This record gives sequence, C-alpha cells and structure tokens, in this order.
Amino acid sequence: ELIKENMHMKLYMEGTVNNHHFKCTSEGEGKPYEGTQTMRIKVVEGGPLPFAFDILATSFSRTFINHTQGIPDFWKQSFPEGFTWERVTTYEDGGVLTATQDTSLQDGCLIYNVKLRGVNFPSNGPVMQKKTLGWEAATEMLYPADGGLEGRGDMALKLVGGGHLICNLKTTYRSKNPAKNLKMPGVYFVDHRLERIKEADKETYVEQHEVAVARYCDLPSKL
Repeated sequence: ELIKENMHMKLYMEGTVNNHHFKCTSEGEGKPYEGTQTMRIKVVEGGPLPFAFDILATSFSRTFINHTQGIPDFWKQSFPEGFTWERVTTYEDGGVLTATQDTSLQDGCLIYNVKLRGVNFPSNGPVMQKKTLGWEAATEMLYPADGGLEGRGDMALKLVGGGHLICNLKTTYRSKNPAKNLKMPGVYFVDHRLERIKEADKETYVEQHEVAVARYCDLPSKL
C-alpha cells in the first residue's frame, strides 16, 4: 500500500482574486492515518496579497483524513493514479471562489497543483479589507454522486471584533483511475479543524495545520 504512516507533500498554487494575480508554493508533511498535517506556505508572486489569506486556506489535502470505523478511504484508494477535486465556495456577501486541484504521487511525495479564481468580493468587505482571523471548525457532508463523491458544507470565517462571515462549499471529488473498482461509502461526514499556527511578512509566509476525521453519524435510527 502506497500511502505510508507518514507522508511529505509539495504544492504549487496559482490564482487571481478580484483581478489580483498571485502564486504560492508550499511544503509540508502529515500522518495520513492520524488525520493530521502541516503546511508551510510562501506567497512567491503578487505578494503581499491585498486580500485575506484565509480565503485560500481550504485550497491547500484529502489524503490526510483519518477514517474511523472502516469507512473506505476514497482518496487513499485512488493511488497510484491519484485524484482531483473542483469546488465553488460562495460567501454570503457575494464573493465567489472556484478552485481546482490535481493530486499526484511522484517518487513517494504527494504533489498538489491548484488553480483558483475569486470574483465579486466586496471592496469594503472583510476579505478585501483583510479583517479576518481564521476559520471555525466545520463539518462537511460527503456522498456518492456522478461516479465520484460530492462534499457540501458551510464554514464560518471569524471577523475581528467578533462576528463571522459564512460561506458554503460545494465540492466534486473524482478518482483518476475511473476503471478502478472502488468500495464506495454511503453518506458520511468529515470533521475538519483548520488552524493558522504562524505567519510572517504580511501573510506572505504562513504555517497552517489541519486535523480531519471521517465518521458516520453516531445517532440511533428508528428505521
């Protein structure tokens, strides 16, 4: 089996948010089977960013989700070929961020390539004004659909002074070997905690940590 108790990752990101173009790279590692990982990210082009780095946080790692209770790991089963995802995140103040990621496994290292585009972030809003303080924990609902898996979930971005701006995520996850016979799961959930550990140089260097666990709904069913 190709996914080994400890893994390294490399990431290239390019995007544009409200007409501002930028690139990031990052390097990290994690414990795929624990559900834990750490990324050290550099804005290498278009920095410093004139928007909140937080809107990029989710676009930096599906291999590193601890699967409890035998839920088949959609993303771990996809190697060596790997997988992609495509997401649209819609903020309640009109901002819309679309992201595409390709995940591959080359020479024992996980390699991420992301493209994204953000539009209609209000000029006066907390993203464009950099008034945000990270994400709350969140739960994503996942279910088979269209040959792949779909994810749906809201997330809450913390605002300076209290307050939250909410967005809703719609994701499609596809395996790169479609022929591969998958054990698919029912409907399930992944709990995510995405934390900024450190930053420097006007968010031009950022250390991010994520814990993510896959689980069924532990409630009794009168059915």
